[PDB]
Amino acid sequence: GSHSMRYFYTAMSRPGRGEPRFIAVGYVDDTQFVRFDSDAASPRTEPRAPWIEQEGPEYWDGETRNMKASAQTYRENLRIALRYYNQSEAGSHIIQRMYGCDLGPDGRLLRGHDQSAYDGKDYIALNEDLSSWTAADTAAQITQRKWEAARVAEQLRAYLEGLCVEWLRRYLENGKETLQRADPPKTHVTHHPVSDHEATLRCWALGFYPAEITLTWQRDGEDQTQDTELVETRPAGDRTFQKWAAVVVPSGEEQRYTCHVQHEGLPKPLTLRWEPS
Amino acid sequence: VSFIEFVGW
Amino acid sequence: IQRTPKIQVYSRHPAENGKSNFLNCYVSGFHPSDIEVDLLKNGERIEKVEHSDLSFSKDWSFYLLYYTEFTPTEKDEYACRVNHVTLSQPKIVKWDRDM
Repeated sequence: GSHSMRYFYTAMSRPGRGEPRFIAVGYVDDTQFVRFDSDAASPRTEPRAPWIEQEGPEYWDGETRNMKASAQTYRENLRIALRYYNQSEAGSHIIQRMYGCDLGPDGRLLRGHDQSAYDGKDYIALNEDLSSWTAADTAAQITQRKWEAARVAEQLRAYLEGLCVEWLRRYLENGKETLQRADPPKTHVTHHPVSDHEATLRCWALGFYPAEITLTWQRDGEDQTQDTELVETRPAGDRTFQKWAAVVVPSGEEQRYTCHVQHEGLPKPLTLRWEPS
Repeated sequence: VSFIEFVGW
Repeated sequence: IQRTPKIQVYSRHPAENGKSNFLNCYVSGFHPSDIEVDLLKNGERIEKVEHSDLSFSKDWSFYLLYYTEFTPTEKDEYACRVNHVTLSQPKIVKWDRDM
């Protein structure tokens, strides 16, 4: 199937409590594989998946050095952002960054990404052409002009089409037993009376990987989107995910309702119903 | 492997 | 400019009294990132609680998983208590084995 690699950075200022904290995490698909935390007793890029542990000391030392440099860059960026927004040095602010590459089932670059935010709002994004920028406001336009003058997009393009894809392919091979294995959902429907004339039907999907899934209820074959309570997909802690979808139905009409499950690990979509037995 | 920063905001 | 956390409290595996399991409190959708999360057993803070590394969703909101090993019983009550700048008081969500 398709695969992606993403790095996520969070830089958080905290005046009076030291320099801004910098946390970086890396993911392949829904599997985290590295972390770095400037607040750690000894900050280092550290493995978070078994298949990355085989990388040598040059990998770990170099990623640690690079993440330390990135932390310094983002501390500077926090100071710059204060200037661009006319903000005081007393408040706490957050810069976030996400970047990486998507491969199609073929294995070639499908597209690249590099997006930044300030205080939870879009700030600047590399366009899909990997050559131009979209700035969210007049401050980000200052950054855009600077990055155009410095030809930053060309370096990002080179990284996203080269090293990003090459390393993602390496990880997918080294982690193939997990990264290239889809675990289908284990599914079932529960029934919980609400009153003498209504009952909740809850369709459960458990133990699935990757996280992407579709759970829907139909009544008489029509989607019940506006009447379905759908919880956010949530991590189980063993790499897998969980989700449920629930509808409240008139007692005696339960068999008119069907739950439909789509997941990459299923050869065909599942249809299930409440089974009183 | 992570991107090497070279420019600020 | 701030977003309050969503909270789900649940177990890693279907609960079976007397069988070891993991209690999870998943907090998501929040901004800024500072957040306090405790897992409670019968109202008391559980000491051995771990959490995932800070990450965020496509809309920039943060998410964290807090978790601890536990053995559910018929009588013991579990809950997650969350504090965040968006809350005027800590929010307690009880564990419901069917949710």
